[PDB]
Amino acid sequence: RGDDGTTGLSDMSRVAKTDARLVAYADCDEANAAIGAALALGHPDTQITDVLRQIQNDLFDAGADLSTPIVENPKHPPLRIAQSYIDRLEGWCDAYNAGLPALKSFVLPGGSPLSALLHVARTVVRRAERSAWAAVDAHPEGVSVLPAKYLNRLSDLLFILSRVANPDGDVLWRPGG
Amino acid sequence: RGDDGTTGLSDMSRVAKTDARLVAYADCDEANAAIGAALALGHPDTQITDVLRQIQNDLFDAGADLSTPIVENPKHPPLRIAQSYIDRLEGWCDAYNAGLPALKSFVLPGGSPLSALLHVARTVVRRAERSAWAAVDAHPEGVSVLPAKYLNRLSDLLFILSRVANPDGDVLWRPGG
Amino acid sequence: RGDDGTTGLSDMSRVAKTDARLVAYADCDEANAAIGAALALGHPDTQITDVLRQIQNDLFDAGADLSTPIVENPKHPPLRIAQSYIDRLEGWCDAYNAGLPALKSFVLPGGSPLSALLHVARTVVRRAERSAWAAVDAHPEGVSVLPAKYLNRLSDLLFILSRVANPDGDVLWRPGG
Ligand code: B12
Ligand code: B12
Ligand code: B12
Ligand SMILES: C[C@H]1O[C@@H](n2cnc3c(N)ncnc32)[C@H](O)[C@@H]1O
Ligand SMILES: C[C@H]1O[C@@H](n2cnc3c(N)ncnc32)[C@H](O)[C@@H]1O
Ligand SMILES: C[C@H]1O[C@@H](n2cnc3c(N)ncnc32)[C@H](O)[C@@H]1O
Repeated sequence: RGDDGTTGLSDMSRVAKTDARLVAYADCDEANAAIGAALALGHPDTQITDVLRQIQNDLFDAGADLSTPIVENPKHPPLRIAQSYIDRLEGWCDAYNAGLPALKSFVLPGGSPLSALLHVARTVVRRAERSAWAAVDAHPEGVSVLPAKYLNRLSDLLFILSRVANPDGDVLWRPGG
Repeated sequence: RGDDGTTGLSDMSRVAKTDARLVAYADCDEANAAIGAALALGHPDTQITDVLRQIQNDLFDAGADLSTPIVENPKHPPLRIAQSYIDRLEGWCDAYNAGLPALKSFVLPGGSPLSALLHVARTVVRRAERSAWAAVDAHPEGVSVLPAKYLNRLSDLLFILSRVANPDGDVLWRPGG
Repeated sequence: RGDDGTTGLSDMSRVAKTDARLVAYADCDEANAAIGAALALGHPDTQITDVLRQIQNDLFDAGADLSTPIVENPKHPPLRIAQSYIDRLEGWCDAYNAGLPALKSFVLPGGSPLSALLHVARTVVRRAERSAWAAVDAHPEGVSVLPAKYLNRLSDLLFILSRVANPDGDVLWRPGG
C-alpha cells in the first residue's frame, strides 16, 4: 500500500493514483475529450469552434494549476488559472444567452449531435468541478480554488451553448408526467 | 473546509459539492445526457425514441427525489419515484427481450451508433446506481431506495435495447481468447 | 446499511454496490463501451478494428480477474491477466508510434470522430486504472495488480492510436495562450 500505484505531480513529488489532485486534473482531461467529441461529431459553426478550442486550451492551464502544488516563493512563477479566465467565460455566457427564450424548467438533453454532446460535456465538466473542490478540501493551502470556479462557469456556458445548438428547441421535463 | 465548494438541495439546505446525494443526482444528469447522445447520434425507431424520452423524463423525477430530503409531514407532498416506474421498466424489458436469442456470455459493446451508445448509457446508468446506493448509505432514513432500484432496472433495459439495435448481433467474449 | 445495495462477486460472495473491486470492473465495462463507440462512430481501418476488438476481449478478461478473489489452491485455475497481455499492448504501442512525429506538448483532443472518441476512451481507461489501483489498495493480497498495469499500458496505446487517426495532426496546447 509501494511504488506500484503511484505517479508524479508536476514538481516530481510522488502521489497515489487515487490522489485528489490527480483525480481533479484527470477529470479535466476527460472533460477536454468530451468537448473534442462535441467538435468532431457535432459540426459546429466557426465561432463556436473557436470558443470551444479556447476552452480546451484553458483546461490544460487548469490541469497545470492543479498538478502544481502552491508554494511560498517558487523557483519560477507557476502557470495558474486567473480571474480573467472566468470573466471571459462569463462574457461568453452573457452573449450566447441573449437570444435564448426564458426557461422555466429542466430540458431533456439531446437534439442534434452537437447539442447532445454539449450536454455530455456539461455533465463531465460538472464532475470535474466536484473533483476540483475535493482537491481543495484535501489541500486547502496547496490547491487553488480558481480551477473549480472556472469549471463551475464552464458548465453554465456549455448549458447555454447546448440550447443555442439544439434544433429541437427546449424539450421540457414534465414532473411525474 | 467555507461557502466555497457548497451548494443547495431542493429544500435550500447547504451541502458540499461532494455530497453523496448531489453526486447521485449529478450522475443521473450524466446518464440522461448519455441517453440523449444515443438518441441524437443513433437514429432510433419511433417506438424506441418514445421509450427513451419517457426514461429521460423519469431521470429528472429521480433527481428531484434524490435532491429532496425525506421528512415527516412535509409542507407539500414531494415528487418521488414510485414502484409503478419500475414496473413500467420491467414491462419494457420483457417485451423487448422476447425476440432476442438466448445469450450465454458477455457481448463486446459496440455495433451501430445506436447500439454502441446504448452500451455507453448502460454503463453510466450503472455508475449512477452505485452513487444512488451511496446516498442511501449516507442517509438511510432521508434518501429513498427507489431511485437506485429504478436505475438498476434501467440498466437491464438498456442492455436489452442495445441488443435489439445491434446489427452485428451478439459478438461474444472469448475468455482468454 | 441490509441486502438492498449488495450484489455478488464471481465466487458468489456478497459485496456492496460501492465495493472497490466492483467499481474497478464496472469502470472496465465503461471503458469497453467507450471503445465500442469509437469503433461504431469512428470508421476505423481493418487493422485498428482488429486491435481494438482484441482489447475489448481483454477487458472482459480483466473484469473476470478483478471479480474473482485470489485464493490459495483454488478449485479450478482462475482466468487472470498475464504479463503476455501487457507485452502485446507494448508491441502495438511501438509499432503504431513509429511513424508519428515527436511531440513536445499536450494535444487538444478531438479531430475525426475516431480520433476524438479514442481520446474519450483513453480518459475512461485512465479512470478505470485508478479504480483498479484502489481495488488493490483495498485488497492487497486478494486482487492482482496486472489489471491495473494492463489499463496503464492501454491508455498509452489509445493516445498513440488517436494520433494515428487524427486528420488534424497534433494541435498543440499553448500554455496561458
Ligand atoms: C499533470 C500531468 C498530466 C495531466 C494534466 C496536464 C495539464 N496540463 O492539463 C493529464 C492527466 C491531462 C495528463 C495527460 C497525459 N500525459 Co501527462 N503529465 C502531467 C505532468 C505530471 C505535469 C504536466 C504539466 O502540466 N506541466 C506544467 C506545464 C506548464 O509544463 P510545460 O512548460 O508545458 O512543459 C510540459 C510539456 O512540455 C510536457 N511535455 C513534454 N514533452 C511532451 C510529450 C507529450 C506527448 C505530452 C503529452 C507532453 C509533453 O512536459 C512538460 C513538463 O510537464 C507531466 C510530468 C511532469 N512531472 O512534468 C506528465 C507528462 C507531461 N505526461 C505525459 C504523458 C505521456 C501523458 C499522456 C499521453 C498520458 C496518456 N496516455 O493519457 C496524456 C496526454 C494528454 C494530451 N491530450 O496530450 C508525459 C509526456 C512524455 C512522453 N512519454 O511523451 C509526461 C512528461 C510524464 C512522463 N514522462 O511519463 N498529464
Ligand atoms: C437538484 C438540482 C439539479 C439536479 C437534479 C434535478 C432533477 N430534478 O433531476 C441536476 C444536477 C440535474 C441539475 C442540473 C441543472 N441545474 Co439545477 N437545480 C437543482 C435544484 C437544487 C432542485 C431542482 C428540483 O429537482 N426541484 C424539484 C422539482 C419538483 O421542482 P419543480 O416543481 O420542477 O420546480 C423547479 C423547476 O421549475 C426549476 N427551474 C425553474 N426555473 C428554471 C430554469 C432552468 C434553466 C432550469 C434548468 C430549471 C428551472 O426550479 C424549480 C425549483 O427547483 C434547484 C434549486 C432548488 N433549490 O430548487 C436547482 C436549479 C433548478 N438548477 C439550476 C440550473 C441553472 C441547472 C443547470 C443549468 C446547471 C448546469 N449548468 O448544468 C442544469 C440543467 C439541467 C437540464 N438538463 O436542464 C437553476 C435554474 C435557475 C437558472 N439559473 O436558470 C436552479 C434554480 C438553481 C440556481 N438558482 O442556481 N440541477
Ligand atoms: C463480474 C460480473 C460482471 C462485470 C465484469 C465481467 C467481466 N468479465 O468483465 C460487468 C460489470 C462487466 C458485468 C456486466 C454485466 N453483467 Co455481469 N456478472 C458478473 C459476474 C459476478 C461474474 C462474471 C465473470 O467474470 N465470471 C468469470 C468468467 C470466467 O466466467 P465464465 O466461465 O465466462 O462464465 C460466465 C459467463 O458464461 C456468464 N454468463 C452466462 N450466461 C450469461 C448471459 C449473459 C447475458 C451475460 C452477460 C453473461 C452470461 O456467466 C458465467 C459465470 O460468471 C456474474 C455472476 C457470477 N457470480 O458469476 C454476473 C453475470 C454474468 N452478469 C449478468 C448480467 C445480466 C450482466 C449485464 C447484462 C448487466 C447490465 N444490465 O449491465 C452486463 C453485461 C455486459 C456485457 N457487455 O455483456 C448475469 C447474466 C445472467 C442473465 N441474467 O442473463 C450474471 C450471471 C449475474 C446475474 N445472474 O444476475 N458483469
Ligand atoms: C443546479 C444544481 O445542481 C447542483 N450542483 C451544483 N454544482 C454541481 C456540480 N459541480 N455537479 C453536480 N451538481 C451540482 C446544485 O444542487 C445546484 O443547485
Ligand atoms: C453483473 C454483475 O455486475 C455487478 N453489478 C451489479 N450492480 C452493478 C452496478 N450498479 N454497477 C456495476 N456493477 C454492478 C454484479 O457483480 C453483478 O453480478
Ligand atoms: C501524465 C500524468 O498523468 C498522471 N497519471 C498517471 N496515471 C494516471 C491515471 N490512471 N489517471 C489520471 N492521471 C494519471 C501522472 O501525473 C502522470 O505524470
